[PDB]
Formats: sequence, structure tokens, C-alpha cells
Amino acid sequence: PANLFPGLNDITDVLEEFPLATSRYLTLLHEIDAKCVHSMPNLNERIDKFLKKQTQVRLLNNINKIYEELMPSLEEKMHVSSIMLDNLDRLTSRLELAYEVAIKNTEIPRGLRLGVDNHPAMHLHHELMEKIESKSNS
Amino acid sequence: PSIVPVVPEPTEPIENNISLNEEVTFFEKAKRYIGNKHLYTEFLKILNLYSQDILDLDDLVEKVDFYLGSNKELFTWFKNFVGYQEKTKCIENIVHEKHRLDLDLCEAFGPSYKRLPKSDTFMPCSGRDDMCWEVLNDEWVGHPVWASEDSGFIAHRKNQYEETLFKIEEERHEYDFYIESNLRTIQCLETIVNKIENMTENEKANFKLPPGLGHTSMTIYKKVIRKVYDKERGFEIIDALHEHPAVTAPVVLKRLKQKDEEWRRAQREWNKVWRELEQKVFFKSLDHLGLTFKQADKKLLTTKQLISEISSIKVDQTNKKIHWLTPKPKSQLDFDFPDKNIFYDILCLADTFITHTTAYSNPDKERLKDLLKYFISLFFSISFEKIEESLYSHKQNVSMSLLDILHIIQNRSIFNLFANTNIYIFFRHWTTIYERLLEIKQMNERVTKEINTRSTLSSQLSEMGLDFVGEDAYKQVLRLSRRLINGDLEHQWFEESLRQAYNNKAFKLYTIDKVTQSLVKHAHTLMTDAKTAEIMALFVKDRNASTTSAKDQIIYRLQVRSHMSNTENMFRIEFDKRTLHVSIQYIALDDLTLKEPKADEDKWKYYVTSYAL
Amino acid sequence: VYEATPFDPITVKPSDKRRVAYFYDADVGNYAYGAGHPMKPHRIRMAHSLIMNYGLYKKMEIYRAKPATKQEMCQFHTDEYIDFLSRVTPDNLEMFKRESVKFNVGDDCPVFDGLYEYCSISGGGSMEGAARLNRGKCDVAVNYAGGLHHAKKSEASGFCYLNDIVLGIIELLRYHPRVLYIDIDVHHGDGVEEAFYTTDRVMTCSFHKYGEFFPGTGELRDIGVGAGKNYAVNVPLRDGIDDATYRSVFEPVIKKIMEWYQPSAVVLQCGGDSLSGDRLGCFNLSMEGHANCVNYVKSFGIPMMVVGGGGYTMRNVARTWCFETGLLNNVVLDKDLPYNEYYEYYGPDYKLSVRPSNMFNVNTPEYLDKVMTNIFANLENTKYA
Amino acid sequence: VYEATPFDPITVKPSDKRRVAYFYDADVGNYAYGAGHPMKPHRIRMAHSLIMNYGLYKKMEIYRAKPATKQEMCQFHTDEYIDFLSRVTPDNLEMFKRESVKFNVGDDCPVFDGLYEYCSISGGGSMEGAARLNRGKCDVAVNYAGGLHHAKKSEASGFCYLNDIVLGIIELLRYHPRVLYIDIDVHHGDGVEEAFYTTDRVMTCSFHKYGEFFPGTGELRDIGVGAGKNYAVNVPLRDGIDDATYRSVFEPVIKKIMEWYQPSAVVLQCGGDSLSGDRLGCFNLSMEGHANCVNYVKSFGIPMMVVGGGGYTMRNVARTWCFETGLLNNVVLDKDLPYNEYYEYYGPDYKLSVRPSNMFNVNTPEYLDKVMTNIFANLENTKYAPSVQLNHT
Ligand SMILES: [K+]
Ligand SMILES: [K+]
Ligand SMILES: [K+]
Ligand SMILES: [K+]
Ligand SMILES: [Zn+2]
Ligand SMILES: [Zn+2]
Repeated sequence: PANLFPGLNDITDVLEEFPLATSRYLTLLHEIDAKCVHSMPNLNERIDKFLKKQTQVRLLNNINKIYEELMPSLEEKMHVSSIMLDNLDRLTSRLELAYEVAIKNTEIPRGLRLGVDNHPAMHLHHELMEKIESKSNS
Repeated sequence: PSIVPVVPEPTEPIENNISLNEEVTFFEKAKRYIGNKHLYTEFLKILNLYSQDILDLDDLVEKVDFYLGSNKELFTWFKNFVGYQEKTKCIENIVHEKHRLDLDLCEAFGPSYKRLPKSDTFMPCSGRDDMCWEVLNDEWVGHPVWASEDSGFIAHRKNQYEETLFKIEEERHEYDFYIESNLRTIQCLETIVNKIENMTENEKANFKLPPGLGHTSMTIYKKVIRKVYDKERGFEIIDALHEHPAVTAPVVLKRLKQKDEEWRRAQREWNKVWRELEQKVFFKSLDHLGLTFKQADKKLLTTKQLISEISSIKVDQTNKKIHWLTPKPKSQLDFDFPDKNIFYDILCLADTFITHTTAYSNPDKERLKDLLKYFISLFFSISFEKIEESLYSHKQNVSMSLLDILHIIQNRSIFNLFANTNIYIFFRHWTTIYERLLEIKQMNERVTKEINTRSTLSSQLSEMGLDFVGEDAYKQVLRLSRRLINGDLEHQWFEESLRQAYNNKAFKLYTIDKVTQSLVKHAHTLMTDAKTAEIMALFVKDRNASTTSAKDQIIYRLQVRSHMSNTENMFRIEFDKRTLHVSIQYIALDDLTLKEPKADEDKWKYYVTSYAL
Repeated sequence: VYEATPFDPITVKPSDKRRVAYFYDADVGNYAYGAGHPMKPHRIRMAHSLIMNYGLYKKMEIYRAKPATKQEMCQFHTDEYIDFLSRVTPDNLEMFKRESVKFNVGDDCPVFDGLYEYCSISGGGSMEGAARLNRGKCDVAVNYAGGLHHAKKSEASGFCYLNDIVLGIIELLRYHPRVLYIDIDVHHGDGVEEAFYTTDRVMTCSFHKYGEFFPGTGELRDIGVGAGKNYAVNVPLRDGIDDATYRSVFEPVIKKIMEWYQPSAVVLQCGGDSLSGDRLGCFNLSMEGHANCVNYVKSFGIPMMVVGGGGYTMRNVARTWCFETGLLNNVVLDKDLPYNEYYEYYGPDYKLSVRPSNMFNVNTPEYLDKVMTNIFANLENTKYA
Repeated sequence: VYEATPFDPITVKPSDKRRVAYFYDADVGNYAYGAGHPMKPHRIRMAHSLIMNYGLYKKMEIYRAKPATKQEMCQFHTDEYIDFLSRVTPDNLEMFKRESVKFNVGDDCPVFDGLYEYCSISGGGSMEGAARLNRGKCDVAVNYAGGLHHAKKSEASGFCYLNDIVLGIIELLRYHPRVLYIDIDVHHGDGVEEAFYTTDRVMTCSFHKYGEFFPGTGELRDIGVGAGKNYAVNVPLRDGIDDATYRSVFEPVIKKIMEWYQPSAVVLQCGGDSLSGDRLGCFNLSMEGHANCVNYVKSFGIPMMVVGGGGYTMRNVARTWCFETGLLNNVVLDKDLPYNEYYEYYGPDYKLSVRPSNMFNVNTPEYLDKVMTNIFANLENTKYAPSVQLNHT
């Protein structure tokens, strides 16, 4: 029979689709960030201050205020990450089947992948092991 | 079919090429009806006359009225075959327009603003307090009155490749719209299906969703579903899930989830073409001048156009003459030749063409080179030894009766060549090349200053050896033009090299090759139209003399007209040697040959001479 | 009084910095005017994507205005028109074919699914920006969904149904005693000039191409009526104009009006149909030549509103808007594009540049000279604030 | 691009303080390569003694780290190699005569009792230091039982049997984009460079002696292959180099790497065969000259992981390691050693000093100028693209 090279064709399609999926989610994450850029800085500041200190009561109050102000946006992030992960796992299973069928077919010859026999080098090895086994017989 | 791979087939021919055989009968009936062979012969005459796109459709049906109007069913058959619909209109009233300005004209202040008529058409606005009622105002309104432009110009028009880019933009925006809408409808349908899955088997059977479903702009989903199924069998489904959302919208959703996948892969497969199609088209759409001019003066440097130019000057001269204002015209076209070195420069290219050309035998190639050299030297009155030495020193630094080359007015400063078309054509070809080269040379000094002042893009010219050194830029243009004429350089490299190195101010040379191909073929046809040979002979006989009378000027005109028919025209090319002023007059046959009268007694002489023969 | 001058590159002034409010609405990009219609709101979305991958949100405050209510839309427009806009729909168009010709809605300005949403989004963005500029909370309000300067009091022209710019200006007028409108769209700003024609509390200046060109208004002697006399300024240009020419026309007049009219705030319309390669315009400006106008008005130091507008080739106006948004935060963006999702729209090189063509220029020094000198001549009564 | 200067007094800067986590395991000193071998783990123990008796333990936290597991070793080594290491003893060597021939075992790297346990201790300390550095606990993490930088992914080379630095950097890379490795042994750090040669996330920088030496690699023109080109810096030097010379070569190379590569986790090998008096090396470095490197790499302010290495005169490694550890705690020690259980080994005057000799310096201002110019040239293709927002490394 012939060889229509289906592995490499599906691999080309996959590798073209991979970077389009990701960037929508990356922009979604960038959009989520833009709310947390006047909350995370001063939160980190007040936390390290309280960690390395009559007023500490007001400080802890401020820290809880900022904490539960910033809580909602931290579930957005992991929701988006979960859908991103499921999409990329679909793409990865696609890719791996295409790859394994390319290798299982001969769209990559098995003398070009796993190299040559006896490879002008490797005479050193045969000499060494031959001597070991010889004086093992001696 | 396992062993052999698959091949694309040539093509399937269109449908409207192989369906003809039912109508081949009617024409035998028509032949029988017309009876005679000659009437039928002129019938086929006009049929073929149409099939070669010579006359219209209504006029064709009128000519077939002259033939087969005698038969009503036959003529109606023919009428509907060619689709000649009845122009059943004699009672037609050209009706007025509904709009333009039925209502509005009153006290108008300034160019484009007029007062609104004072009437209680007052529509009350809500949000306005006193401030918004005093700053915003509604007495005056602006209406365009496109008042003559008091000017005149041409309108910009899009290059050919800009439009390809616009169409590509619109195609990909439409793909994106369809795929995004399909996704959003997938979302809404998924929410509904999830509401429907977890229920009891009797709150399903009675579930109904109203039109809209929760989409504030609902129509999209319907649209989407239409495009997925069709616009025939799509309303049926759009309604079948408006009355059974429990069983017929896990099927409409399983299919949107196929069409999303497929339509995105299709977008990818055609973005391959969209991508390969953009490197080529983008960069050649930023040069508007070098791409407009190319076609413009590829199709305007033809015989008809320049004749029409000079004859237009002639006709408006004479109709201004019909007006009493101006007395009368002297001549039509004016040329000045300040720099003469350019002449040899043109030869720098001229026979440089022929040394490469194959469409001529080398002997007659020597002959037309002789044409060019002797002709320039005799007409423009620069020594043949000068062109000799220019030729020799040229290939040094870049290292003979003309009749058989082809085969009282004292103090003669002016010399007139009374020529037919081909001579005029070849001459103004020469003149065009000369003036464009002189224009590209005048500023060559500051061009050298351009290329030097540019101190450190396109690296190709670097390795190519196509950059511009601080050398003589004008002579480098000469050299590169030679290069492309002989083929030392394909086109686009010449193009972008000249463009960036010199400026975008040198587009008028992007076609130099072609225009030289216009003077190595017209001069060759000069020596093969024997009548023009007689013309050039009479010219050189009249020119090699130093003194002659105006009567022999009339004689010259007479038997130079001898060789050209009554239909053909003549142009007189006067050349004055002091300033190399070359003027051209458009002469009709019987009227006077040369300069109009200054006083009246010189043409008392004209009268007696011209009527004396 | 016109002096030719080259175009020296863009230099960000660090002696002035400001806090930028940049409004947006993630739904504006789902309303499509039609199938082949030139105007796209997709435009705005594209610009957002670029701003999100250049990290410009770390320097300004993204908001989402509240969609304006009918009783604000009814400050400028009339009630019948707002009702008709809320009711009309591609579903029930025939029942309206009476008023559909009174309000110009249907011939060139089509009806699409949810045009009232878009109108409200634009008007709300602009009104919120102007409100926060009145309340000291920022110095620059940026709204790329506004800029519909062609809408009339009772009519919809040029894809512009709601004239949110007049709303924003009426808002700015509550706090500041004088405002200056500056239109650099290739078309005349007919709506705003018509709205504010016979007042002096707003001065209008447009840089438009005149002749046989939509919308046919904007002639050199149109200078307003009665009280607003000399308080309108039109600059009719001609085809092919380029960065150096446009700059030598733009900077002197802006400087003259800022020196003589003494404004308290400025509004800037940044239409992208005056770039090179447009679909409906015939100027030849480049990205830097466009951004220079924004820069030169920013360097004056007053409250400024920056509204979007025309521009009907998507990638060009996206790049240009992102570049001006960078240079508003006193930055100059790298000239490579980051991989966003609208990436393939930017072939074949994928850079942040809008290149001009060698198109012929038609504005000769005599034309610009007499234009500018007679403008300066009529501007000698605009002196007291 | 090199002007020679005098060697300035080493001095701790007060604007930054660290949280040193010191890793030690009282078992390690108990292993011995054989009769005459130059490698003696006992010296690590000796250094511990001084740390205890100088009062230096009172500003850091001393931990035993759990030994590394077989499958943590096979992250870099092969299964056959590690299985050999685990099964071979000085008693059954006769039944591994092939593998010993095949894995480079027998004279320069013999098999002793406790080979696998010693390797476990080294690798465990390195990986636990890296992990504790990832969790934001400590700033510096010291592990003197690790730094066996000559070991091959499938071969024992040069007194080393397991490359614990590779495992450490693999654990450091889970959370960091770019890791720098500095190697100031007298031999070339060839195992780590061979391991991270075709990548750009680990930049290796060796300062070694190139000649008729060991291992034989690391020229000025060996700078990386593939996407790792220009991400391998070698500084070959000649005999006799001393403190002033070495400092003037070492500081600008490291400072330019920090400005360009912008790494934000440094691993530092502090081998001690590069001291005057060592029995295999041939430099002429003092103790202050060898410790100013540590002080300079610390004056930057990014997570450091300090490890051991060479040093074949036990006294001098012990003293310089104790002094370096005192310097990481912002403490310049005193020169008189306190009484400890090794109050021998420190003849003849019992002080905290390493003394240089008068042997001649074969490195002159033109060889070094040429080397450093070639390096500064190679070292400008290794920056980050302009649109890539960082975390202020
Ligand atoms: K405008
Ligand atoms: K005004
Ligand atoms: K080293
Ligand atoms: K590397
Ligand atoms: Zn416009
Ligand atoms: Zn060593």
C-alpha cells in the first residue's frame, strides 16, 4: 500500500492550533490582573510590616479589610486556569496520538530515528569487552 | 484502491457549455420560413455580426423584425430566447425627485448655515435645565450646498493592491464573526440543556422557552442555527425546539459542537493562503506613483495619444481664434534642448538595445545605427566627430552619404522638417526620453549629497552591489539603465534600488527599457516605408543647403506632399540652431505650409508664388 | 505665516505626568453593524488586546462605565428619537417606515441586533470620564468607544446615532467655564459644531478635507453666529497631506487658540481615517504623525478627554490607538507586537508601524499660508476667557 | 579590558542580612576512599568543629537533610549507572568487571564501603537546600558535602560519582526562569556544563586552569551549542595567579553576567584545590582572596546556594570554609583558632590563615585583556527580549 503521511499532517494541524487556544486565556488572566494592582502591593506591604513590627489592632483590621476585598478575584484565576488546562489536555492527547501513529507508520524511517548499525566508532567497546570475556575464558 | 495514491483531476467543465441540442430544430423551421437563400444569408450575416459583439440586442431584434416579423409565434419565440423584454413604454412621465430641498430656505448667514423657520414645532427635551437650554441652541441648521468647488482637481483613487488587502480584511472578519457567534450560542444552549437534564420526566414534557431565551440580542442564535442546517430546513428546527426544548436541544447542541471545530479548522486552512497572499501584495501597495505611472504611460505613449494632444492644441487655438480676442496662433509644440551631452547619453542606451536584440540582422542593425547617428548629427547640428569621440571615450572609461545609409533666405538659422506621422512619432519618442533624462539629471548634484549625507534596512543591495556609492549619481543611473536593458538586472531590483538610493522622485525611469524599445522599432520602420525614405531624402537635400528662396520652400512642401496621400496629414518641425528651439506646427494640406504673415506683403509674395505654379 | 519644518521624532515629556482613566466594556465587540458595513466595533476590542499584552494596565486605571440612561441621552437628543431608538429593531422594521425616514435610520445607518446597547455603552463611557475629570480623580479620560461626532439632535448620520461627545462636553461645562473641541478626523465634525454653534463657552476646531466630500460642510468662512462668532475654526486641507505638512499646520493654530481663547479643558477626537491605507479617507499621515497631535496637546497641561472615532481599516487604527495609549503614560512602546490572539491580522511583518505611501501631496505653501493667515486674522477677538 | 589593581581588606556590607540554613550530617566524615587517595570527607567534619567552637552556630540553623532516593538520582543519571552504584561493594567487585570498565571505575574513582550512602548524603543536602530556597524560608543555603561537579550522566569522573549540583539546579528551575552557576575550582566544571550545554536557562561560568591539566576541556571558544550558544563562559588561566589578579579578573566578568543574563538564583561552587599549598591545584590564592569571591557573589542579593567541591589539603579547606561561613553571617572572625578536637593539623602557629607562596605568576595584562574582551563580546547575545515583564528578578 501507499503512505499518505497522516501522522505528520495531523501534527502540522495540531502545532498550528496550539498557540491560538492559549492566548485567549492569557488575555483573560491579564484582564483579571488589572483589578488587583492597587490591592496586592499594599497588602504585601502591610503583611510584611505586621510580620516585622495599640495600632497593630488597626493594622490587622486593615489587612482583613484588604483580604476580603481581594478574595473574589482569586477564584476567577483558578476557574480560567482549569478551563485552559482542559483545553490543552485535549490538544495534547490529539498530538500524542498523531505522533505515535507517525512513528508506528514510517513517516520517519527507523534507520533515520534509531541510528545505524556498527557505527565506525564502537570498535573500542568490542576490543575492551572481548578482552574481558577472553581472559574470563582464560 | 489501496496501493496507488490519489491525484487531483484536471477539472469538470462548466454546465453552460454542453447543453444545446433541443433548440437546433427551430432554426430549420426559420430557414424554411424565410425560403430564399440570400435573405437567409443576410440573416446569418447579422447573427454572426452580433456573435462578434458588433451591434446591440435591441438593434438585433429590430433587424430580425425586418425579417421574421411576418410570423408572430416565431418572433415571440425569438424575443424570449434572447430575452428581449418588451419596452412597453411610450407613456412615460419623467417624475420629480422626492427629497432634495422641498422645504428649507430662509434667512441664511454665512456659507453653510441657515435659520430654522420660526414655528411651534417645538419638540420638548427632558434632560435640559437652564444651562443646557442656553448653551445648546436650535435656531440655525447646516445644510450642504456644494457650491461649484470654485476650483478644479482630480480625485484620489485606490491602487489595485490596496483593494485586495481590503477584501482580505473583510473575509477574515466574516470568518471570525461566524465562529464567535457559534461559540456564544453554544454557551446559551449549554446552560439550557443543563437545566433540562436534571428534572422529572413530566416537567420535561411541558417545558417551553419564550423567544429570546435570555439573549438580549437573540436573533443571533436563530441566525447561527439557520446557517448550520439551511434556510429551508432551518425554520422547521428553530420552531421544533421552540415547542420541544427537552428532546430537540441535545441534538441542536451536539451539532453546533461539530460546526465550531470544523469552522475553526477551515479558518486555519485558509489562513495559509491568506498568509502567503500578503507578503507579495503589501509592499507593492505603498508605491502609488511608480505603479500608476507605469500603466499610464504604458498605454499613453501610443500614436493616437500624442497626435490627439497636438490636435487638441490646434483645435482650441482655432476656436479661440473664432473668438475675436486673440489674433491667431503661430505654432503648437515647443521644446528646448539646453544640454547636448544627453544626446550621446541616449545613444549610450540606444544601440545598446540593438547589440542585445535578436529581431534584426546585424547588417540592417548597422544601417539603423547609421540612421540614428547621422540623423541626430545633421538635425541638431552637432559634429559627427563629437559623437565619434563620445562613443570612443565612453567605451574607454566603461572599459558617408546618408541617402545610401538608408538605401531669398540667406543666413539660414532656421530649418524645417515637413514630416508625416512616423517621423513625428519617432522624433517625439526621442524628445520624451531626452526631457525625462534632463529632468533626472538637473538635481543630480544634491542627489550625490543625498546618498552621501545618508550615513548609517535593505541588506540585499549591500551583497548585490546595487547600492549607491558617492559616485556620479546621474552616470550611475545611466549605468544601471544599461544594466537592465542588457538584462544585467531584473526589474524589481532596479526599482527598489533607485527608489531608496535616489528618492521616490525617479519613477519616470522605471520603464526606460520599454521606451527605448519604442525607438529601435520605429526607426527601423523608417527605412522600410519607402515614402518616408523619400521624405528624409528631400529633407537632407533641403537642409544640407545654406541658402534658398521661399519659392523653393513651397516647392519642398509640394513634392514632399507628393509622397503622402490626401488622407495623410503633415507636421512641420522647425528647428532654430541658436537656442536649439524646436517647434512643431500641425499643418493641414491646402493651407499655408510655414510661418504666418508678420506683415501682409510677404504673403502678397505667398499669393503670387502659390498661385503661380 | 506657514513655515515648512521636518518631523523630529516623538519625545515624551517627563516634566508632566498624569493619572489615566481608561474606560472599556467587554460587550461592545459583539454588536455587528451588518455583513459588509465598514464600521466595526471589533476595532475597539482589538486595541484592548494590544493594551493588555504591553502591560499598560500597570500604569492606568481600567473602569467600566454604567450604561447611560434615557434621561441623560435626552439632554441633547429629543424624546421621540430616543423612544424610536429603543423600539426599532430588525424584527419589526416595516411597522416603522414612517418615522424611519424622519430619523434617517435605515438607509445608510442600518438597524442591527442591539444598537441601543452600543449607543448606551458609548454615551456612558464618555459621561463617566467627563464626570471623573470634573471631580479631580484623574487628568486624562480615555474612551475609544465614543467619538460619534456625526449624529444630529434629531437624526442619525454617518453611522452616528447618539452624539455622546456633546453629552461629555455639557458635563465638562458644569465645572469649567470654557472648553475646546479638537477634531482630527478626515471628515468634518458637523454634529458637535452644529450643536455648539452660537455659544462661546465651547470653541470648536476641526482639521478636515473639504471639497466634494462627505458631509459637505466645514468651509473656511463658517465661524459661527451671533455670540459664538469667531468661536468656530475649520481647516480645509487637501489630498495627500503628510506628517511634516500636517504638523506645520496643526501646531501653530493649536498654540494660537490655546494662547488666545484660554481654555479650561480640551476634548480630542482621534479618528483613524486620516492615516495611510484607510478605506474611506485620503490623507497620508503615519502612526507617529498622528500620535504627534495627541502629544502636542498633552504637553499643554489641562484636563483632556480622548475619544475614539472613525478609521475603517482595523489593524492600522488598533496599532495607532495602542501607541497613543502608551505615550499617554509617558512611555514609548517597543516596535514589536506581542503575541495576542488577533495576531494574524497584522501580517506580513507583525510590527507596530503604520507606513505612508508615496502618494502625491496637493497642499502647496501658498494655500496653507493664506488659510492660516486669515484664520489668525479672524482669531483676534478670541482673547478674554 | 582589564586593569590590574591591589587587593582590598574583605569587608561585610550592613544593608543586607541573610537567613543562613546550614546543612550537616554527622555521618559524612565516616567514609574513606582508600589508603592513599587525596579525597578525604573528614575535612567537612573538621570545618564543623570550628563552626561550633567559634560560636558561629548561634546565628544560623543547622539541619540534617534526608538522603536522596534512587529515583531522585535518576532525574539526571541513567538506571544502569545508579543500579551499579547501589549494588557494588569492595567485596564483590570481581562480579562487575564489565560495568567497572564501562562506567569509568577503578583507579581515579574506586569503590569504598559506603559509596551509595555518601552519595545519598551529598544529593539530599543539595536538593533539600534547593527546596528550602524555593519555599522562601532561607536566603543562603550551605552544603559542604556536595559539589561533586565532575560526574557524568553515565560515568564516574574525577573523584566524583554523583552530580548533586545538577539535581539542585533542576529543583531550583521548577520555580525560576534563569539560574546562574559559578565554579571557582581549579579544574573545569565539566559535568554541569555538559549537562546544561544546549539550554539557555542555566548559565555556567568556570574560572579554571587550561593547559596540560584535568579534565582537558573548557576553552575560550567553547560557548554552547544549539539554543545554548553564548550560555557557557570559560575563563582559562595560567599558574601562579594571586589575589589581586584573580579579583580583578573575577569581579567584572560576574558583574557583566549579572547585568546581562539577569539570573535570579545563583549556585556557587567553592572548591579548595585553588588555594596556595594544595596538593593538586596550582594557583596561589590566599584565604581572603578565595573568600572575596563569596563576598562579591553575596553582595548582589539573590538566593544563593553555596556548595563544597575540591580541597585536598584538609587544614586549608577547613579554615577557608569556616571563614566563608562566618562571612555569610556578616561576621569577620578572629585569627586565633579556639581549642577544638583537631588542634593539630594547624601547625605551626595555630591561626585562621592560609599563606601564599612566592611562586611566579604566568598571567600578564595582555593574555587577560584578550580573554576578557572575547568574553565580553560573547556575552551580549544573552539578554531578554524588550517585551517580557519580569519580577525584578
Ligand atoms: K476633523
Ligand atoms: K463653538
Ligand atoms: K572551575
Ligand atoms: K547553558
Ligand atoms: Zn471620519
Ligand atoms: Zn578540582
